[PDB]
Amino acid sequence: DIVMTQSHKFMSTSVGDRVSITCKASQDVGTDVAWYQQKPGQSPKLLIYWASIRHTGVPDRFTGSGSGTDFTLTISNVQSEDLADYFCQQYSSYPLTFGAGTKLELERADAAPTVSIFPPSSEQLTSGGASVVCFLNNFYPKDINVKWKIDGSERQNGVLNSWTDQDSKDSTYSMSSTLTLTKDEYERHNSYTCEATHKTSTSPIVKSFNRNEC
Amino acid sequence: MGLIAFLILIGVLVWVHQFGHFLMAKLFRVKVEIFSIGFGPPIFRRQWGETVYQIAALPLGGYVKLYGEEENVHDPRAFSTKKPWQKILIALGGPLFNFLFTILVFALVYTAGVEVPKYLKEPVVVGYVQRDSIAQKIGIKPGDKIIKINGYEVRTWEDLRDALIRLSLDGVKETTLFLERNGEVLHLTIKVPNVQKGEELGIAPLVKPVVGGVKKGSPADQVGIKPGDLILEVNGKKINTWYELVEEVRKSQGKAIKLKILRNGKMIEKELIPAKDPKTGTYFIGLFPKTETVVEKKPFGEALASAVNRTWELTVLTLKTIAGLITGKVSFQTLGGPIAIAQIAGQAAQSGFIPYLVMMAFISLQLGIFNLIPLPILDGGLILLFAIEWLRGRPLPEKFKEYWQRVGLAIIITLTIFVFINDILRLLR
Amino acid sequence: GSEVKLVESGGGLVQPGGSLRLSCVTSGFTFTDYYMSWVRQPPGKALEWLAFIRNKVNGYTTEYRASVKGRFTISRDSSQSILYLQVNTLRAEDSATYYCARDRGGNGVYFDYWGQGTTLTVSSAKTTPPSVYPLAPSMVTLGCLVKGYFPEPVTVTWNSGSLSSGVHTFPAVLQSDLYTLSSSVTVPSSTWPSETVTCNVAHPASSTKVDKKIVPRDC
Ligand SMILES: [Zn+2]
Repeated sequence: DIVMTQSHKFMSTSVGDRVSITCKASQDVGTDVAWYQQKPGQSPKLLIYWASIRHTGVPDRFTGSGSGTDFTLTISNVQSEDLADYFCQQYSSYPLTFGAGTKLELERADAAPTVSIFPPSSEQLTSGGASVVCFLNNFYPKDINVKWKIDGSERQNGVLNSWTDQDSKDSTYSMSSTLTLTKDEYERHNSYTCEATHKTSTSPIVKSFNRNEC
Repeated sequence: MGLIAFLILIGVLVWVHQFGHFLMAKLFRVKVEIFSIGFGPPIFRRQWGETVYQIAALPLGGYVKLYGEEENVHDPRAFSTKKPWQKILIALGGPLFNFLFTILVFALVYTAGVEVPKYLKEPVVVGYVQRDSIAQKIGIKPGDKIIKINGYEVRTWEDLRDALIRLSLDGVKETTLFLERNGEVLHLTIKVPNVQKGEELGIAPLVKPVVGGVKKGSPADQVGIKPGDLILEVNGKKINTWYELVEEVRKSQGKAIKLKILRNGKMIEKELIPAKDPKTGTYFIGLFPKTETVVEKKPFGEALASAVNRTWELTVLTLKTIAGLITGKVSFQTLGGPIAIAQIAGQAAQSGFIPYLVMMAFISLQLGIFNLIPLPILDGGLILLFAIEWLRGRPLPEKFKEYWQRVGLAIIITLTIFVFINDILRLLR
Repeated sequence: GSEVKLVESGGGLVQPGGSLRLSCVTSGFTFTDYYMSWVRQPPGKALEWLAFIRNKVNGYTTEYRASVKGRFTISRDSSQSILYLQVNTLRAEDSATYYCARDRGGNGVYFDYWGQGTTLTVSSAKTTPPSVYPLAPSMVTLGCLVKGYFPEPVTVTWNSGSLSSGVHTFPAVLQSDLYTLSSSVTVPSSTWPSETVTCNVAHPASSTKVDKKIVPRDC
């Protein structure tokens, strides 16, 4: 069927600037295209239809343009209430199809993450589990990669990395990584390291602890 | 042919305007010196008494110089010494001459016979409803006859189009629609589409199932479907409208199709494979519908009356467009710059000469309307200046005069550059 | 009159292979005059159109996505402005937020008003309360780890709501039919351990409300 391809999953911008969100159709759909906006926890809301017709009540800042396959949604003078997801939709042929969405990310200066590591608690070791946690707080941009080398050996297995969305107060990101092991495996090694590689530092920031020292 | 057609069109238009100015001026005992056509260095000039005619290089505009326009010259032939009302008449001569020219050429075209599609005059019968459109959504079955919208009572498709464009310009959204079928006037609440930007009501007129052309290299051309032949059925399906043939081809989606063609009195079961064209993954048959047109020739007096009515309607539409633009209803990108004039003139010229003439009439009317707005260094601003002087009884202050002229020159220049870059933007797409 | 309003009901947790009916209550507009649809929005994935139904003048005909034809059924109530959607043979891939929507009257169906949506979770996992473990070692960062619970959601506060600055609550992660979530807080070193810091975790699906004070360890 008809596939709506939004090449960008994320787009960076500042308040007062202009943003161009692109949308590519699998085949010719003419102008039978609509655009929607969805804020976190709220329902989508139609802004433009027929490529260029603004819906009633939509401010003049939202403009649509394009014909054929390379439709574009331009947002002139970006306001703060526009941090949301924007996606296209075609109704030239059935089935109706949507785009994957485009999230608006706010620009700000770079920031190195604050890394903290935590060993398993006595309660969990008593329960038969052993989780080691690494917090990476208040970094920018969101791109980061974490390795759990233990005593020099890779431990790709047992990682459950998780990322938050952009903070609504300082426009930064945070991430938590939990390495879950069995009690037998936790007691067979010494040093635990959460080396963090980020673009703000040519060499990765390293934080580690040894169970033998405690 | 296109560029020279644009050049001659702009030349005859500016010549008509400046000739109206010049004749009105000569009918009031004034001396004209400069008859410059366009701008730039004058390419060539010929002298005849006081009236020195010249033609210049760059034909974008055009202006005329008189004797004693604003100079403190007390000679009777000086334009300044003339009464304000005569000066107002001189100012109005240009647009008035343009309007007269437009009416005359419109009447001449009507008398010579205009070629219009036949469906534009037949009664409004909905021969085909576009799928899941406003007409279908409200419940307009095929074969229903529309008799009224809002509002303008409609009898012809042209009337329906005119009513729709007027309603779109007026910014009406919900419209009463009196539709007739089997003697039932079923009032409906239609939604007026913004026909200015392209969207339509999804109503199609009856079209006969006959082919007027075939693309060379198309599979239909290889099968042997020559243009000008009618088609009876498709795979035995009873079809009485060309749009139904279009629907059958659309639903074929590449399946082998057996067209029962009535080849001028004989039946041929032509076999075709209109597969999914790799250009768009769509059915391809490379056919052309047989458009039907009729030539109309109104009586000379009736043709003149119709031309007057059409001129009034077009003037009303242009005034409404201007009002919408000044209120932000219509974007600034719809303005027609000189390069757009050139491209549309070339399109009309390659289309023919009668379409060239009617487009010349329309653009002349547009120029006449545009030159009437109150604006310094425009054929409308001096009317305001002289009216102010007449009502107050004294001339405008000279420093204020210089300020007015300078700001007018600046605004005209900047708007010309803005429409120029708009023309380049249009050329880009 | 009242403005356009749509309210969905019928969501929740349902075991695989079951059946249920979702409902959409509408108000503020003539119900029989507009197309209705059941476009769905899965978590963190693109929208998937499911079906739509035409108006009264068009015979109330329906159109379906080919993947769900014979499985999903859309319909309207006979005497009320209520839209229904019957769903059977539920699988884990059907877990999503299901949106009811009113469409405009323009050319070709687009959706001019959306409901709040109702969330459906299809799984065989048993509801399980969480286990909360503290993680203890200028500005110092503490946190609480909630592990081994089902289903969502779980709410976390710090110091009964009085500690809100510097709180990062991370989205839950699923593993072996059990979720894991973590929360972090950053306090000045001059404020801990001189004053107590306790995290409170609520899991209404099992009527669980645990308080866990974070005390420092040996390392
Ligand atoms: Zn003039």
